[PDB]
Amino acid sequence: IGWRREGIKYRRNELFLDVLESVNLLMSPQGQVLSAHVSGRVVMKSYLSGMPECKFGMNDKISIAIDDCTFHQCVRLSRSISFIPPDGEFELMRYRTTKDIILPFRVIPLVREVGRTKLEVKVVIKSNFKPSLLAQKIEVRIPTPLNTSGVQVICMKGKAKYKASENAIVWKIKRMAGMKESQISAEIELLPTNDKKKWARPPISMNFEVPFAPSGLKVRYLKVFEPKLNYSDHDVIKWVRYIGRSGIYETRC
Amino acid sequence: SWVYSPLH
Ligand code: NI
Repeated sequence: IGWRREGIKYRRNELFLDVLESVNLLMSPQGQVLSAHVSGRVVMKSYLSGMPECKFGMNDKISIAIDDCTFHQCVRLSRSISFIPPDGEFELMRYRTTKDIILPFRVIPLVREVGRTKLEVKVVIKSNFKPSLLAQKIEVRIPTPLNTSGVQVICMKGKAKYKASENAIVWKIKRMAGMKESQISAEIELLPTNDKKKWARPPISMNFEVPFAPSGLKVRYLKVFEPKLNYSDHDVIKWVRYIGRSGIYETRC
Repeated sequence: SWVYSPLH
């Protein structure tokens, strides 16, 4: 036990759990999931007196399924997850998931060519989660062709700008509740070009942040036992927060 | 990243 000293004490024994996940998605233009996984980690910040033996339980009777695991070299073999945490802040585990993942957003691209002069683009996004949860830091990136002379854009929500030097329309929305949908409409004006090879369209890209594990993971409990000191599990104050953030999250179109 | 909630 060279990761936790002997005489630690706090009146007000408190712990904070961070469940951090990025969800990666590659999706066809028709909505077929081409590829998807979640990698996550649990960070624990604990202020607990003595030498507490903790037990971390989650909804993974496998109720979600974990493909892989790494633990802080403080957790013990079996069965459940057992340990005496370092004081303060540390990483409890890294994990990976691929099954029955929740895709917070569904991106629906629509692209009509109009003569050789113009591209009409409509993109719809749908919040796929409880209506009482709020997503934020939503960003949709629509690539535009090299020979783009300019862009018109309308959107009833958020704000959108063409950035030429980046060749993308960037759409920003502050927050969006689950079970909603939003449109963006763009008209892309084209310069004459080499009629040979077409536009090899990069996928439409997305960023967002949601207050839940897209893997579906829930902390069932964290239990503290310190056989010696007056305090017990019920004296401990416990908090959790879930942040699911987009990793690579693209929809071909 | 967000505001904490009671575990239970
Ligand atoms: Ni803290």
